[PDB]
Amino acid sequence: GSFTDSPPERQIVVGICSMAKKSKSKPMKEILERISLFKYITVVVFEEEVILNEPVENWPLCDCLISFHSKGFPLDKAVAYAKLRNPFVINDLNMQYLIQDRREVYSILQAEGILLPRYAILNRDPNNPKECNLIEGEDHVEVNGEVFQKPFVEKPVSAEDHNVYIYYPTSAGGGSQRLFRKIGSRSSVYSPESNVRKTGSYIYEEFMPTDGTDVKVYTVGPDYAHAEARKSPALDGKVERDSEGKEVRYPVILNAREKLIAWKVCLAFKQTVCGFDLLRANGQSYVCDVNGFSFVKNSMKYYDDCAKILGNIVMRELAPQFHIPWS
Ligand SMILES: Nc1ncnc2c1ncn2[C@@H]1O[C@H](COP(=O)(O)OP(=O)(O)O)[C@@H](O)[C@H]1O
Ligand SMILES: [Mg+2]
Ligand SMILES: [Mg+2]
Repeated sequence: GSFTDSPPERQIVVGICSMAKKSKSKPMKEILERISLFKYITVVVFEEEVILNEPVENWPLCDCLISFHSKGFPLDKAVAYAKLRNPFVINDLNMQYLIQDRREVYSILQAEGILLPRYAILNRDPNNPKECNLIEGEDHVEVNGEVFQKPFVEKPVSAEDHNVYIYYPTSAGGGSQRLFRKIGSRSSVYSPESNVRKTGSYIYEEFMPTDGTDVKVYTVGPDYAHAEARKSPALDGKVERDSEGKEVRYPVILNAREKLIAWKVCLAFKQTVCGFDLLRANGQSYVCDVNGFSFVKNSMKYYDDCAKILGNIVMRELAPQFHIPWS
C-alpha cells in the first residue's frame, strides 16, 4: 500500500523578520533549509518591503518569530507586531534596544556578576562640551573621578558605532589605534593623536592584555556555545586571510567558567542566538561586547547544530497547543 507520510496537517509557522541583507545571507539560507527539514515546521521569510512599508496588521502570521535589529530595521514595528500576534519569540525584541547602547549592555553584565573591564561613562552634553567632567594628562584620564592609565580603551556609547580607540602610553611610542568596521584589508590604523576625543559620549575602560586574539562566542540557547578566536583588530591593522579570502580562525575550547558566561549572557539578554566577545586576560575571561543575533559563517557543523537546536526549541514549545506528537 501507500508509503506516504500523511501531511500533519497544521504546520507550525516560523516567521523570519529582518532586513533582506540578513534574511537572504548564505548562513541564513543554510540554517533555514535545515529547519524546513522538520516535518511540522514551515518557514515564512518576511519581505523587506512588507517590513518597511506595510503596517504590522498585514505582516504574515507566525507561531514563532525570529526577528532581530540591524541598520535600518524598524524595531518599533517588530515589537508592535509581536504584541499584536503574541507569537513565541526566540530573541527578545525589547532587549534589542538595550543591545544598541554600550552603557545598557555593561549595566546588565555588571548586574549579572559577569567579569568585564573596569570602566566609566563620560556623558557629554552637546551644548556644554566643557562642563562634563574629564581631566586629561599625558598618560592618563579621569572620568567621573575614576582614573585610567594608558593603555586604555575608548568606546562610543552607541554600540553600532565601531570607532573604538585604544590609546598608547608615552613609552610605547604614543598615539592611538583607531578601530573601525572592517571593509577592505584594514581593521585599524595608527594615528599620532594622543589626546582623547572631544565631542560625543564614550565609555573609557581598562585595557585587558590578551595574547593578541579575540575569543568570539556564538550561542544557540543557553546550553550551546560555539567559540573561535581571531586576530585582535588593534594589532597589525591587517586582516589575515587564507586560501579563499576567508579570515583565519584560531581554535578555542571554552572552559567551565566560560561555558557559564555564555549560559548567563544568553539568558540575561534574552537572546537565544547571541554573539559576544571574550578577552582572555590575567587568568580570567572578560566580556567586552555583546552583539545579539549572529551566525557562525563557513561551518557545516554549526549550521547543522543551530538548525537542530532552534527546530527542537520550536517543537518543545509549540507541539502541545497544536496537539502534535513530540517527546
Ligand atoms: N578593554 C579592552 N581591552 C583590550 N582590548 C579591547 C578592550 N575592549 C575592546 N578591545 C578590542 O577592541 C575590539 C573592538 O571592541 P568591541 O567592544 O568589540 O566593539 P565592537 O562593538 O565595535 O565590536 C575588541 O574585539 C578587542 O579586540
Ligand atoms: Mg566586538
Ligand atoms: Mg559589538
